[PDB]
Amino acid sequence: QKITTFLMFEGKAEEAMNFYTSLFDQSEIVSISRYDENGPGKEGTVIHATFTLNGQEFMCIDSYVNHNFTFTPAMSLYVTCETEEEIDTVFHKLAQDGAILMPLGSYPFSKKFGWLNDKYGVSWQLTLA
Amino acid sequence: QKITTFLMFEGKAEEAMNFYTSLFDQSEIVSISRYDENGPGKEGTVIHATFTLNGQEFMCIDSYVNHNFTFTPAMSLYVTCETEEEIDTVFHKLAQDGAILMPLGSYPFSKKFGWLNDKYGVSWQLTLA
Repeated sequence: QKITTFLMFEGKAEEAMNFYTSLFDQSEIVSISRYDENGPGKEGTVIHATFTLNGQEFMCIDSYVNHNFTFTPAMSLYVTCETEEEIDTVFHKLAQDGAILMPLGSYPFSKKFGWLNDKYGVSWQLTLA
Repeated sequence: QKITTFLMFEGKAEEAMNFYTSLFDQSEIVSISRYDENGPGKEGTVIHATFTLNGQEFMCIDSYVNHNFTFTPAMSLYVTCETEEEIDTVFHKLAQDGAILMPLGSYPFSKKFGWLNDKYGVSWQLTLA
């Protein structure tokens, strides 16, 4: 994999990864290293982790620096789902304590599409193929 | 491809795509549709486009709405390069009218690594494998 999408959290990487890998088939945590007692990040937070979503590798970290930005909808994860059941289930899960940008439903451009930010602020688009 | 990384620009999608697909082997524009005279986006801007970077599909659009956000470093594109020549060349190209976050060089964690935002604001990390 030459280009890997890389998510920078500020304390929630591990929780987020555990959540994401539960949503899709063939998704697992590959590797994870966590800060010990002497930092520079807070103890137990992610130094670096690699995980797959449906076989595709993603990376994340917990930043040891607080930044003045976070995730925006300008770079989003576009998910193509095989079935109505899958899109309904994944959307509802990702929507929990999230923010809806376009509610899941029918649009001129799509039989079934939605757009949200999840509870971590990560932007997801979901469509039925 | 179940999960596709999706970039939302405000007028520069096509230029950006042409730029990105020039930087890596086996990268091309797959499909592109552009707004005609009656919008809702400005004429000639991208309705939707799909392109590959080293075989991996990416999507982009030119948003027909101006947003109060853009790209941030919270979601970045992590590139693993095979050779010093490749990393030197791609970094220098992406740095043009960009912003350096970590200059390209040696670090405790890597023989050769850098982190920047390109001229469009898209955040890229580059490392030598």
